[PDB]
Amino acid sequence: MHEYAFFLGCIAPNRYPGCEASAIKTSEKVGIKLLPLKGASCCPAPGAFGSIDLNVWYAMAARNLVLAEEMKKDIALICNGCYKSIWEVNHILKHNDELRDNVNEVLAEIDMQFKGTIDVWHLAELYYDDKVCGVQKIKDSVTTPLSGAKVAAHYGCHLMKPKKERHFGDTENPMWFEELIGALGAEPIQYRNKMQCCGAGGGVRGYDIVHALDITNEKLINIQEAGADAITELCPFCQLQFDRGQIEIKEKFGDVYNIPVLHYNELLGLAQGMSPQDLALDLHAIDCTPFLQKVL
Amino acid sequence: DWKPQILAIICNWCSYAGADLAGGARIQYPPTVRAIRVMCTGRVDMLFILKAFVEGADGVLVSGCHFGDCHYLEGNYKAAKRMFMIKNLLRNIGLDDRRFRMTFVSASEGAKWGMVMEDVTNTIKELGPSPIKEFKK
Amino acid sequence: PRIGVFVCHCGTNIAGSMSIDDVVNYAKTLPYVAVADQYQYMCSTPGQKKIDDAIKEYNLTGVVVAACSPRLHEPTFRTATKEGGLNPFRFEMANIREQNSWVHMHGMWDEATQKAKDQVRMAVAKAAKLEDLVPKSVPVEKTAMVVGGGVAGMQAALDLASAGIKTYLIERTPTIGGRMSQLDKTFPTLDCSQCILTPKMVDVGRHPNIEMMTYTEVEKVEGYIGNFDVTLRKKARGVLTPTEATAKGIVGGGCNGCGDCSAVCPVIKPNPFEMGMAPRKAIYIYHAQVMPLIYTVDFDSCVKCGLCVEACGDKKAIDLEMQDEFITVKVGTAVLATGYELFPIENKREWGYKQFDNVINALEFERLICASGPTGGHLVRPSDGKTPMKVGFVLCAGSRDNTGIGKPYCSRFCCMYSLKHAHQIMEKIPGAVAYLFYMDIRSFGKMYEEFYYRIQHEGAKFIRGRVANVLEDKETKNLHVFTEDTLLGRPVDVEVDLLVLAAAVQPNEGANELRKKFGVSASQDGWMLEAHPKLNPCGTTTAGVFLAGVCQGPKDIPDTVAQAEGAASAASIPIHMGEVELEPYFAMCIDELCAGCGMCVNLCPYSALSLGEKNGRTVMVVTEAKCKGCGTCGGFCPGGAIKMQHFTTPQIVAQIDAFFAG
Amino acid sequence: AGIKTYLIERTPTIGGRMSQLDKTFPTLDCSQCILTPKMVDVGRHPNIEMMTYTEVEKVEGYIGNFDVTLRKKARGVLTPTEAT
Amino acid sequence: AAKGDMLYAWAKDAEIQKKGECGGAVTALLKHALETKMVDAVVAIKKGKDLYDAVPTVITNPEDIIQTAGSLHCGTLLIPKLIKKYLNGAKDMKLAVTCKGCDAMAFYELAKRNQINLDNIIMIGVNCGGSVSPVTARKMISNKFGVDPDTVHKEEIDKGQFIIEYEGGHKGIKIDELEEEGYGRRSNCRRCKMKIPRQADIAAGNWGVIGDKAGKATFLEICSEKGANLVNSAQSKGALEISPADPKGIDIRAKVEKAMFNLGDEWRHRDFEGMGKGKDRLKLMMSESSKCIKCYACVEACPICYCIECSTKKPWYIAPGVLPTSFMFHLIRFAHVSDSCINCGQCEELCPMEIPNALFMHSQQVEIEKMFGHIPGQDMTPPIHAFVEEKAERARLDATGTDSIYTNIFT
Amino acid sequence: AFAVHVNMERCTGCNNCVVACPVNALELNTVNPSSTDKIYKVINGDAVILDVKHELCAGCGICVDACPYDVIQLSGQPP
Ligand SMILES: Cc1cc2nc3c(=O)[nH]c(=O)nc-3n(C[C@H](O)[C@H](O)[C@H](O)COP(=O)(O)OP(=O)(O)OC[C@H]3O[C@@H](n4cnc5c(N)ncnc54)[C@H](O)[C@@H]3O)c2cc1C
Ligand SMILES: Cc1cc2nc3c(=O)[nH]c(=O)nc-3n(C[C@H](O)[C@H](O)[C@H](O)COP(=O)(O)OP(=O)(O)OC[C@H]3O[C@@H](n4cnc5c(N)ncnc54)[C@H](O)[C@@H]3O)c2cc1C
Ligand SMILES: Cc1cc2nc3c(=O)[nH]c(=O)nc-3n(C[C@H](O)[C@H](O)[C@H](O)COP(=O)(O)OP(=O)(O)OC[C@H]3O[C@@H](n4cnc5c(N)ncnc54)[C@H](O)[C@@H]3O)c2cc1C
Ligand code: SF4
Ligand code: SF4
Ligand code: SF4
Ligand code: SF4
Ligand code: SF4
Ligand code: SF4
Ligand code: SF4
Ligand code: SF4
Ligand code: SF4
Ligand code: SF4
Ligand code: SF4
Ligand code: SF4
Ligand code: FES
Repeated sequence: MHEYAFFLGCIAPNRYPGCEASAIKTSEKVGIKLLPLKGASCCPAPGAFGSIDLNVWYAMAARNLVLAEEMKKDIALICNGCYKSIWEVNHILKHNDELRDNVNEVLAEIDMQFKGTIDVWHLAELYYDDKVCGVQKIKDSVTTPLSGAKVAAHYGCHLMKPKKERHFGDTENPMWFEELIGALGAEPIQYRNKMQCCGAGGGVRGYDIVHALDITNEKLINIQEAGADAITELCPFCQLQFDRGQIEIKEKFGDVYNIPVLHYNELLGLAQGMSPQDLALDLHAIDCTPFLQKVL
Repeated sequence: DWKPQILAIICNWCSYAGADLAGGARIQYPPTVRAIRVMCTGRVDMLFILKAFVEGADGVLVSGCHFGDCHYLEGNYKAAKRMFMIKNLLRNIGLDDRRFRMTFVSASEGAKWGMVMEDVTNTIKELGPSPIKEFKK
Repeated sequence: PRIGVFVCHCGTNIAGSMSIDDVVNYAKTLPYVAVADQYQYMCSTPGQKKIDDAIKEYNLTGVVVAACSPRLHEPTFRTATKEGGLNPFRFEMANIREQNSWVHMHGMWDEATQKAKDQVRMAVAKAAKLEDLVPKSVPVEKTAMVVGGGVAGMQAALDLASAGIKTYLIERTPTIGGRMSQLDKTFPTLDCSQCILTPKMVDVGRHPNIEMMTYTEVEKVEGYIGNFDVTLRKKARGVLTPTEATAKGIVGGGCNGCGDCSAVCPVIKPNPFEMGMAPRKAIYIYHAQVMPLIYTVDFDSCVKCGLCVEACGDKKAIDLEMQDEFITVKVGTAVLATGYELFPIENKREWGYKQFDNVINALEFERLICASGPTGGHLVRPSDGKTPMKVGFVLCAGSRDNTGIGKPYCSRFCCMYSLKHAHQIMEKIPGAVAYLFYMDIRSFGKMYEEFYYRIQHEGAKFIRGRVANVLEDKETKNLHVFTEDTLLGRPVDVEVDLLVLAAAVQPNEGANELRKKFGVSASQDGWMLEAHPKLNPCGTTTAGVFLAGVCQGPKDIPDTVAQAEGAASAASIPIHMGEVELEPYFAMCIDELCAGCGMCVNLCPYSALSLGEKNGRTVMVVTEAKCKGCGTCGGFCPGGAIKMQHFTTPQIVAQIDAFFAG
Repeated sequence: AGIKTYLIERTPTIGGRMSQLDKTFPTLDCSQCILTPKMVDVGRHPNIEMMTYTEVEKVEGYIGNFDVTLRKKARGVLTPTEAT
Repeated sequence: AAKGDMLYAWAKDAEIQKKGECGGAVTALLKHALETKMVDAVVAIKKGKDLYDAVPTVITNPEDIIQTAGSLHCGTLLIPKLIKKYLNGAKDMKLAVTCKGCDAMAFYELAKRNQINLDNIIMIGVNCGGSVSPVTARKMISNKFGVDPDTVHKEEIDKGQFIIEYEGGHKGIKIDELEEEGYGRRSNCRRCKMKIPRQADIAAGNWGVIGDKAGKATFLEICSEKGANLVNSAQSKGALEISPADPKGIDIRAKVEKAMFNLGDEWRHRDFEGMGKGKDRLKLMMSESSKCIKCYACVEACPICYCIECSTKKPWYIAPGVLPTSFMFHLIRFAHVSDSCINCGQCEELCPMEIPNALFMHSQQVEIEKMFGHIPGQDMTPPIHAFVEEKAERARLDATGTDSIYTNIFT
Repeated sequence: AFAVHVNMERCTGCNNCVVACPVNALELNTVNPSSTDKIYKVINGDAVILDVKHELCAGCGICVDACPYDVIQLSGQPP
């Protein structure tokens, strides 16, 4: 049973707690142990906080990293934006000496040092790796087939891009996340421009809601045209955009889709037999009941 | 009263070309190193280096082609093995082995030749006068 | 010994960095120096006259010139030393310009003067110990080899043969012609590309002075400028030419190219000439215009069914049990003309080359548009066989790219061939529109700008924007090309029926292996390197090897042919003379110091050293022709039994001693 | 290659535009410096009849024999050979 | 009997078996080879005078090898260089040579450099726990043992102590105690670790012989097919008796060999740190080497020095008449020999000026060895500079993790 | 020489994959046993395949047909 510190940023615990609950339960069912991070905070959200000040972005991400450093554990994440912040600041401060120095003399005011001893993983990346739980182990753990459901994957942008800074391979047409959805028994479908941004990154969600919603609506149109019955995602930002933004699209525009948006951990819980009440699917703006009728 | 005496033995086909290119491009560096110009660095016998160090070279530099880029297919592998062994001998006779180094400078690296010149001069200046000159007496 | 020291000013390039007067007075007070003197331009005729007058007056044994680099002016001053009654090799330079002045210009003058005095002292010390050498002259075999049967190889072979030298033309493939045989029409003259080549192919096939050896490779090369012992692998073609059949005893003949064999062969495989678009049997020719019309058998795919031999009948041209024969050929010079291949553009995933059906590259487009190709010359969509009406051309596909996937250089001809293809589609399909997504149209050659003007006049759309990514419509299989029109200032989404990628070119497959066999180095770009990038673009640093064609860097057919004839001329220079002088830097074994240990023998890359019998003692023997003067053996030998002719240990040690003299 | 050659130049010196160039793209070599050896080779070659400051008045003939008439413009100064 | 067998061997001839130090198997094998005409001569050590004088001897009469029987512990000489100089390198005649570990290593060094013919030479190797200089042994016996040295009959190093047999009885003193007091084995013998010459054709010793044969049997290890043939021929013609060795004997032979390795390591340590470090080692080396009077005994005695004319004799390296000679003289030997020094000690012990040539050279050799991984004198592996390899050179440059040869090479 | 994969998560230790494998049954149930190596052994309650390098299986399907609650997947394609 591999053990990881569970970073747990802002949106999953405070808006979609079923995501974190299913994360812990399903990760324990497969051979992974997710340990609470002691006093972790907002990973300085890369858009809304990196746009303001890169130095304080570095300092806060480094503080989050040195918490798990003192814990002597590897970070595990469930958010693409949190992955950007944590993993990328870890990578930058493992190689840039003057930035290490600057962050260290900022952190020395709170009796705290960064040395760069741990690694950062996304939970879906762990589920895909073969040393850690693999696709076959996920298939083994699945107990409810979830058959006869068309499911559209949204990769997001901060997990895989830029490919010159990550290690997940092709960004033009990846299929790894489609294999994790196929392990659950749901057939993943392909839609036009599947690698498009959801529109919520960089603080655009806050600065220009209509612009962000138009970017989201382009995706929703493509997904409905494909014929999806739900949208899996690996990011609470993207889930919030696809969930709230459907309501804001219904009100600001006149478009109705009613497409449930679920984190992959929530689908994994559904596959492994967790209850909809135990997943808190009532906390989503868009009702999941048609999808539950199909897969149950 | 003291100026470092550094001697370089540079091959004709990459290190002499690189030094010439640095000169042509007008890259300045201090005037402390004087060169010998053999055809390949395979020509460099160990006794050349040891003779330099016993005459009183504060430093010795041997510059040649990159591995795989010798004009004579493999003559700098022989030189590299010889200079590794020379580094070992100087350490065990108690002379400071950082007085000697072997750099691989291509025909197009005039800038790198200038940087090598600067770094060799700096290192020998830190090290100081060689001890042989007073140990002889 | 009596040495003269002549210090050049180089026209203030040296006098503006040091004190030439002080250097000259120091040279006068140096030991062994008879005369020291200075001049403004020692490389000029008054400078050589000054050297010669000094030699005659002062009875000089050797000459030291404190001037520019030896790599720049050894031949000049060696010839000046010869003219004057000395050996050319009693001369030594002291580089006090490119290694003293130009690097110690600013704010440091007496330091540069001291460096110059040191360099002059070391040069005088070496020259006081130099002695007479005579360059070795070696005979040159009167044959030549041309590796590559493309336009550059064929032109070089024809040029050498018509100059009268017997020539070998080695081609790995069963036919000569190269890429130009695959081209359909040629920019900017729009001539039938294959047709222009056909007379020249016939000339090569008929020339009595050319030994055309197709379907053959170069296993190994040893030797030098004089004699290159080149071993060739005659791959098992499986079919006998009439000459070989008569030699083996079959009077009725060999292969006449009737085609019955391929009419009955049941195996069907892709044709590499047609870039895989077209079928060909196990026994086959690339196209109907191949020069040796001899019908290779593909033994990796033949099932030995024996139908081909029954079809061939009494001609008996097919030998299904043939094996790779090896031949050793002695040649005087060699010309390398290996050409190029298209860079693998499936690595650029944003342009769905392998993943979308209707995305092709420019050689596949050229085969699709040729009238002899898999189609009847009709461009049709690969996805469904329908005629396109909008065609996009992605220029710079994988080129001028610093991301590590593509090539950082320009492929030279891809702007021109994309213009040609746009013209061809707009004239062959009525109402079709060509869109060129370009980033610097490069029409630099003769009539190229006029060709560009004419294409725009016929109505190709030029959108200045590098393509960002390509999406495939799920149903119509149409391709959505996304970029920005940089001049218009807006993003665009052009939906085309067919997308053509103008991919970069790279050195052919196996070219690095062949150039390592011949001893040629590579460029920064990865192409074969030339002797001097400006004034010698054909010859290489290894003597007797010359470059021709795209193998030295991408070029159009005109530039390729000019380069090929230049290489043929350079390869003919030593063959016509019949003599060639080697540089007397050889190793010479001193036998009554050799102990016969034999340890130096393995230190020679060229195998110039061996153990032999002289006066009962086993001593080492140098093949002075094979030696190249590197000095590895002579730097090894513990007993000092190997002497390097112009860089002897006493000379080098005298230089070291003079450096430490104060 | 061994053929006797005439080199006609209208100007008093060989070299051309490259002699006027200062440095050469893309290698940034001293243009005049790289040219200096080859000029010396041309001036010393026994098989080259270097005729500077000379023009071609008329040409008649064909592939076999070209009867080319040259105008040796009045240089005003004698080479050592012509002086002797 | 076959290339790896470990045997007990003694001579059938009772007189040969008495005069052998152990069972006479080296003298029975040499006698058999000579008289059955495997070999044309035999190069062994005999006493020329008192047992402190060891004289090499080429023997062709099979009647003279009984005089060669017995081991002389004061025989500090080296045989293979004599075969190259005065027997034409055994290029035309077969020989059978009795040799210690240093003499086997020297055979292999000279055969690498093509100076002898190991196809012709047969090497019967003996175990060696150390040799004493004859004059130092005399002073040892006069002072520490309190005996007149001319009284001694035999003397041997057995169980790490120096047993002498004189008229009156026998005595014994620990060799470690003697070596602390300033006597004992030679310095290079204290540092030596070539205890069982497994590179020879046969290895004979008194280690591992236990029980009823503790002084009348030789432990034989057959180390090659040539030695197997010699042994089988001798046993069949009946000049030598063979019984398979005792497993307990093999075990304690291994243990004594391992303990000798550890002792050699300890002496290597204490000597090499006794030389100093940094500029102190340069003043030690330079002040010692300023004594050299250029007798060239070190060059003429070294097995690795095979050059017709030494570079130390060339006027551009060493000034011919300047007697307080340069440090270049010894730098030229460090450069040429230190990569393959077999620690024979001949250079140290033949120096009129008492310069620690072997100590300096071995101090350099041990870590040229741990750098390049080349053990001198074991087999036909070419010297490190006579065989340079492309892949290995890449490997040592990459291991430094650096673009040059400057640093990150040593710990 | 195929590859068998056992889903440890639902293996009950029933040992009917060990008893039913005809390569396991070679040692004790054959006259003059040829090979005595075994694919499965139930260690700590779940079936462990000792045949790591996929040399002894023969794709028989006796073990896939034997497990009561399907948990053994047989791969007929090269690993
Ligand atoms: C799509 C496209 C269109 C083009 N259109 C034009 C055009 O319209 N006009 C124009 O002027 N140029 C055009 N070009 C460029 C033109 O093709 C080249 O200038 C020309 O072909 C160079 O010929 P080459 O002989 O140097 O090389 P190649 O034609 O490639 O010939 C090399 C030959 O050597 C052989 N060979 C390779 N390696 C070995 C080996 N190891 N041993 C033996 N043989 C070997 C190959 O099989 C081949 O036969 C075009 C290029 C492309 C890609
Ligand atoms: C500003 C500039 C910079 C350049 N820089 C570079 C550079 O960095 N690198 C590079 O590679 N190229 C460069 N080039 C191009 C380069 O100059 C040419 O490629 C090259 O000079 C061509 O030489 P040529 O012998 O053909 O012509 P020219 O050099 O012009 O030589 C022609 C010669 O013929 C003589 N002549 C003319 N008419 C007659 C006649 N009727 N009878 C007798 N003699 C006659 C002329 O006097 C002249 O000596 C540059 C060009 C320019 C204009
Ligand atoms: C200096 C020395 C130290 C030794 N130390 C040990 C030890 O610690 N442990 C051990 O087990 N064995 C040691 N031996 C070997 C020991 O003597 C063997 O047990 C013995 O050689 C067995 O042979 P043997 O009695 O059967 O034949 P022997 O009849 O003894 O034959 C001995 C042979 O050795 C030759 N010989 C004698 N002196 C020398 C010499 N100085 N150099 C070379 N050859 C010589 C003789 O000529 C003869 O051919 C040592 C030998 C020597 C020479
Ligand atoms: S010889 Fe060299 S330094 Fe002297 S004038 Fe000529 S180019 Fe200048
Ligand atoms: S049938 Fe025979 S002669 Fe005719 S093409 Fe085939 S091989 Fe040649
Ligand atoms: S043997 Fe059969 S498969 Fe081969 S070429 Fe002839 S007909 Fe075709
Ligand atoms: S020739 Fe034109 S299309 Fe080809 S790489 Fe250069 S700029 Fe791009
Ligand atoms: S020249 Fe030197 S290395 Fe070569 S065989 Fe003679 S002694 Fe040995
Ligand atoms: S110098 Fe020596 S090693 Fe080099 S090519 Fe000549 S003989 Fe061979
Ligand atoms: S050096 Fe070693 S093998 Fe030679 S005598 Fe001394 S201890 Fe014995
Ligand atoms: S043996 Fe001693 S004195 Fe003689 S040359 Fe060697 S070091 Fe000098
Ligand atoms: S240097 Fe001395 S100790 Fe080393 S092998 Fe030579 S003689 Fe023996
Ligand atoms: S020191 Fe060197 S040159 Fe002198 S004999 Fe020994 S190996 Fe030969
Ligand atoms: S398939 Fe057959 S042989 Fe393979 S493990 Fe199962 S029962 Fe055994
Ligand atoms: S038969 Fe099935 S449940 Fe029983 S041990 Fe085997 S795999 Fe497990
Ligand atoms: S040519 Fe420069 S190292 Fe060999």
